[PDB]
Amino acid sequence: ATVSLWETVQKWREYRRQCQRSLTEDPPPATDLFCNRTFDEYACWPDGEPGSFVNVSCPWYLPWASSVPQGHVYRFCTAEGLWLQKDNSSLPWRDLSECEESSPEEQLLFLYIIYTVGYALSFSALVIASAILLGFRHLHCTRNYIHLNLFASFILRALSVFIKDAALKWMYSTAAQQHQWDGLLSYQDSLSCRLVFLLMQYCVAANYYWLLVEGVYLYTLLAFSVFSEQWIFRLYVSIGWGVPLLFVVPWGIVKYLYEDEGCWTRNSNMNYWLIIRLPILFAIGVNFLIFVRVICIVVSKLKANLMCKTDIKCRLAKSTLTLIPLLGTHEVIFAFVMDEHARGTLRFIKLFTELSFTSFQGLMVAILYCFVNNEVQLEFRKSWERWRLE
Ligand SMILES: N#Cc1ccc(COc2cccc(C3CCN(Cc4nc5ccc(C(=O)O)cc5n4C[C@@H]4CCO4)CC3)n2)c(F)c1
Repeated sequence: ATVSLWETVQKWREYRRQCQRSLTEDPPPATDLFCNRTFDEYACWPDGEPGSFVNVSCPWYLPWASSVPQGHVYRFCTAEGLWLQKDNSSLPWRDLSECEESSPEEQLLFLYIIYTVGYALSFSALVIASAILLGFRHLHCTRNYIHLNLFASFILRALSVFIKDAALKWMYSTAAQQHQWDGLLSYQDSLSCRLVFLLMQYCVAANYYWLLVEGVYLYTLLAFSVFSEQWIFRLYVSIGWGVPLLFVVPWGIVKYLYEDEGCWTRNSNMNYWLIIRLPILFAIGVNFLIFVRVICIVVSKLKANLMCKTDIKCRLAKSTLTLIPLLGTHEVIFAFVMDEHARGTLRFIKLFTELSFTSFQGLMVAILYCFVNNEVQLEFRKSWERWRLE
């Protein structure tokens, strides 16, 4: 199994709660002059009779606490009833030598750097592409409207991941000592974390639905449904931007009401998470069906003409490589390779690898459908010919 600082802090939470409960639930000694019990971010020492040490077993939240489960952290208090002071008047003396001791933290830090650079290339490419597709009035179709909505979806997704990773600065605090673990959990179980992480869940689902809209619109062009345009366009924008709210807010309400701690991370024994991951899988499967049907149409269309041995293969390969970015069909590979029962560091390493590869779908789309496009080059040439005369 894989453990990291995440699991250590999660165990520390339970240890602190348990020791804090036993701190008051423990009956006080009848005699006096005793040394006062406490919990000082490392272990919960009990009352100690004066003139001798206190022998607490090694805390069990430590990653190495199982190798030697008989070491004792040693502390001494004076026979007058005072914890022994260390030199230079610091925290009371305690002996720690008994129990004491690439990695997933560095791994996660590198996957994070590649993913931020990619989502930051995709953001730049798509903002320039949206500007170009909005500037010229000759590029106003309905398919271009769908493209602009898709680009807006990608930009919103890439802006949400930056807000999650710079709200909580986990990329500096991955080497935190004991005295900072309260400030991590305190921020975790707050409301700002919950809302910043629920916004990300909606911006991730809108992005899959605006790729189901692309697929369905292409299919309805090729399956000859020429229904009333205004009804069709309003229906498409609706299914794009407002269907997520049909499975996000039920999840966002059950998690709010029924959970006491945490920042809406996957629950241990329950399975509340299916309200978000079930429709995403549904949309991925449907878009895969649309992809295979459209390829089945294109292959016959180019088989109908007169072509050599290698030109059909070249054209089919080029068409497929052009269509995988728009319909997001690489997700079906990613959905199979992801374990949906892993929690913690295992889950955070599987998810970040997908996000490193699927972070530059937005640059790929913006370069395939706004820069190597024929008509955009044509419009640039037309505008430069006129500006030549002044
Ligand atoms: N308590 C606590 C604590 C413990 C350790 C550290 C620092 O060390 C370590 C070690 C391993 C991994 C990590 C980071 C790994 C990930 N991020 C934040 C984060 N991105 C997420 C994306 C998707 C999901 C998901 O479920 O889909 C959930 C996501 N989560 C976890 C929670 C959920 C909102 O944020 C949290 C930390 N950090 C600390 F900063 C805080």
